[PDB]
Amino acid sequence: AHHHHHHMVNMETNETFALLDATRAFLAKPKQMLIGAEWSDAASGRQLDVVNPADGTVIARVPEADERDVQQAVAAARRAFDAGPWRTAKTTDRERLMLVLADLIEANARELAEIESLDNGKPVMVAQGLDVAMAAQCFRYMAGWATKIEGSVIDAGMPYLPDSEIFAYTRKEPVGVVGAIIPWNFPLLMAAWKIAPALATGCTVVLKPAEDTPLSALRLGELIQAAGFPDGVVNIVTGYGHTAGAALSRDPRIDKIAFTGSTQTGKTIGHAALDNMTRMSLELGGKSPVIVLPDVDLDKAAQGVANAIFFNQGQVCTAGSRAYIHSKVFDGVIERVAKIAASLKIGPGMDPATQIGPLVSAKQRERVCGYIDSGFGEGARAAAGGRAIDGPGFFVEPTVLVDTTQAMRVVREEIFGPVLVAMPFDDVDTAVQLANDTPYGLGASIWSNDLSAIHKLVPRIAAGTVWVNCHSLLDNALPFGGMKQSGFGRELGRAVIDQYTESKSVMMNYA
Amino acid sequence: TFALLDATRAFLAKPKQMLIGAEWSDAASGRQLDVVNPADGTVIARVPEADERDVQQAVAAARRAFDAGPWRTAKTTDRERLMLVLADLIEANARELAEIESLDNGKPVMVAQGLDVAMAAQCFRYMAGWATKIEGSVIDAGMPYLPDSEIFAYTRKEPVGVVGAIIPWNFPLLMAAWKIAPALATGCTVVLKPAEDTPLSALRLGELIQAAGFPDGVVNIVTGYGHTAGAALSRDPRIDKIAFTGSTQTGKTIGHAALDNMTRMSLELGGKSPVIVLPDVDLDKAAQGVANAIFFNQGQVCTAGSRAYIHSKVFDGVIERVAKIAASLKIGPGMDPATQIGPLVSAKQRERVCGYIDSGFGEGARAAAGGRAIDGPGFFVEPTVLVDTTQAMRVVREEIFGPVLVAMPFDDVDTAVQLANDTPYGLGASIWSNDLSAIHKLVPRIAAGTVWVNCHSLLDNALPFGGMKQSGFGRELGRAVIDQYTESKSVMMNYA
Ligand code: NA
Ligand code: NA
Repeated sequence: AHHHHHHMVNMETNETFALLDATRAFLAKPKQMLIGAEWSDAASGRQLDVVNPADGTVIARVPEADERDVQQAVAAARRAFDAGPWRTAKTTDRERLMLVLADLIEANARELAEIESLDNGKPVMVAQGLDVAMAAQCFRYMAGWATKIEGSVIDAGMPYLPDSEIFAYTRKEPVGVVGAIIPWNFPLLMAAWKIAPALATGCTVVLKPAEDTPLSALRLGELIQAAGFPDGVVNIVTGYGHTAGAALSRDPRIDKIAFTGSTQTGKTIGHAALDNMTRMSLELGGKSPVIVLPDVDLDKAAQGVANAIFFNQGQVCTAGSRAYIHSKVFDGVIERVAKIAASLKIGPGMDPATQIGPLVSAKQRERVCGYIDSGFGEGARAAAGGRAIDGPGFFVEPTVLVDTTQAMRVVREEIFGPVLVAMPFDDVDTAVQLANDTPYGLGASIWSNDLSAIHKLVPRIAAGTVWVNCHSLLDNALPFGGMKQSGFGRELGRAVIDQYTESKSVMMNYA
Repeated sequence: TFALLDATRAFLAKPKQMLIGAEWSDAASGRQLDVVNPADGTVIARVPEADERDVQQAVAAARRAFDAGPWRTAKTTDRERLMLVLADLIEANARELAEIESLDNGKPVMVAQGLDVAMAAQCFRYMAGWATKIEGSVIDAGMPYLPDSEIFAYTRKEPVGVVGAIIPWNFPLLMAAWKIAPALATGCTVVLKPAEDTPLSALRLGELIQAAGFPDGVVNIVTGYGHTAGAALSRDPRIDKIAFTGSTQTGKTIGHAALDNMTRMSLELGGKSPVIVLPDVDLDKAAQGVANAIFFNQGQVCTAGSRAYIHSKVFDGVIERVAKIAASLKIGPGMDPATQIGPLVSAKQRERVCGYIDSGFGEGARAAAGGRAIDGPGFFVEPTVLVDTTQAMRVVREEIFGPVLVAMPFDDVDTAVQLANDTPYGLGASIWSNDLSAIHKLVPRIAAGTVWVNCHSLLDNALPFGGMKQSGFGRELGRAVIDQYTESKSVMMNYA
């Protein structure tokens, strides 16, 4: 006889979870882009599907914008900056409107979390308590900068000019029109990170959400209108990176491009920007190390290592994807991390029991599993996990690989999924060499309670953010961004505000 | 026969070499390029013509000096002390540096001494004082999603690392100082590539850097062509930052090379800066201001006031006066104290500048002053004022980088704003007026990185300088440049 195989899948007896009425209404109605004063379809009429990654089904459709639509959005943002009421708005007007928007996000937080969970796949509880809460706080925090942007008054020596009578100062002007392109891993939160500093400084914005996760950005557009922002201050265009995204990057009428994504796509974006002398901020790839010193509590360290990689299914630019653990405690820590990994509840994001959702798309599952297979092919072994899971969602097991070396693809390359590589080290100099042995430099963490060792180590790790006894932890007051091939520029804090302004020096001879 | 210091003569006579790590060296190829005195077209020196091999060696040295030498563990006060010593050494040898600069670049020696050299010294002194005053921030993190948080969070400012610096020929020593000083203050190391037309003052500065006591490899100086040595520096993945001043076109090429390695970049590029004259001005003061704004340094200034827009009520009187000033300026060798206008830097520059003038005539512009060729040795061009120009003409749209003004009337300030901003550039601009209300209404409307009032192209080490629009991005000088030679590292400790 011939072998006959049946993959056990019952979508039919699969459990369902209640949604708010508002969430259902938003999903049911026709979706459009926000272009100037109008909600609009694409000129072509084309649309793209929005897929729930828990079950592979289509939940919505959004416009598929081409260059024509992007050019219209840019034209609107230009007009709003060059001539509308936004141009003459008081600092206090911008502050007020942003504060209203932060409250509106909070008032509609569960709905936004459900939309985000359905579209992106992440656990709804995490979307609500982290993503949506911090999106709101980002608008509130930046609102307060709107009234506090200060230039400098300079006492110029003018050493070559006798009896000089010079009055000299700097002004911080909005950079202008900002094109913002964001990834799919934190759709609402990343939208907030790009839009909020723009609004606070008096910029206008064309936002291109990721093709895989357009919905929360569209709902945020509704809240922006409800908050009272003038038309064209925020415009939102949906579509493919290779068409809509690229067109935004090449438009000579933007003044700044703000991009988060892969290093490869970031370079493409930057080369387009440069040809127009467009300013650029680039938050790019990572392969962030987690260094565990031998003085740690083993359970705390293991929970820390597990969280550092598996948070948001490893779909985090600063995911702690390489663990270097001192040889005195390596076996105990890794044994514990594997047990944690195998215990994580895998399921749909709308189930409150779920700790690990699906990946965002089939393409992402294909990439991630391809990396895992590559590791096996080079001699790595799985202490936990290792496959794709059957069924129509895009699920992958939390995976921990050991017996890896620095030469392997899984160690060198960003996987962007729930895959850890873990290796021992015998001394701190070696841990430093291993940790910096990457083209990237986005994040890193150190796990220890040893003051001397921590302070000797922090300066030696080439990363934009170094955490101690935590990882991928955010606050609106603390800037975030890359060194090395992880890009340049900073999100959040006072820093981002300065990066959405252009400094004008003024020097008056009043003699 | 204008006299030179003995020291200047000795410097000119001896073999010139590049500074590469702990060695002064010739190029691996053995090639050299000529240094020409633009007042007479004669060769006064020869310097090495570096290729990629020599640039790679300089980058390797700078890397070693940042990654492992004494410079890595130097105290903030060590960097401060050495920079202050260097500033005094520049001042102690100021006349010699001025003579070298005048012979190599062509500018009046008195201006080289009183402006370029003095301000190069002051740049090192000013930036020395930043070395002990670079501060990160301590952040009180809300952590609103984390109850009872115990988070200690701050930023560190680290040196960006190894800096490649490529500079133009128009202010050779001063631009070297601008790129090198902030690097030293922050703890960076530097590979400097001076312009092929003006290598000499940079090489002499190298000697002063050594004499000041900087560790080997902290500053390296490679001479040669932009297309070879410059390009090699820009593409080296072992630099962390590229700092470039030059044309917008070359700036883009440099930036594309940088980007492929995710090298940070600062770019100070082209300009076509407008000078706006309001109708309340003193006519003589305005005319003298318009003339200085364009003819300073023979118009070889990125922020040269190359377009004058003068209110129609006073246009005729201001331009009459400007043309008289232009025709009166003393043209001659830079070493002559009577000289007000030196030659341009090279024959190729003169060809370019005269070609622009010719182009203007071809499109219907007329010369109120100058225009006519200067016979004889040296690369001399007359101070030139063109009128009857329009915004469509090449001379109005394109950077000429010589002593050529275009001047046009306007009837109202809205029009002056439209005209002034009708350029791809945005480096500088000036307004001439004593009318407080008009000035303050206008300053915000002009899209330029520096707006001067009743002056133009005036510099101070405390006031940042740089471009908007196609004039680049990033800033030189001030507190701003210091921050641009650091990389910020956020640190967040959970001490619970
Ligand atoms: Na989706
Ligand atoms: Na020369």
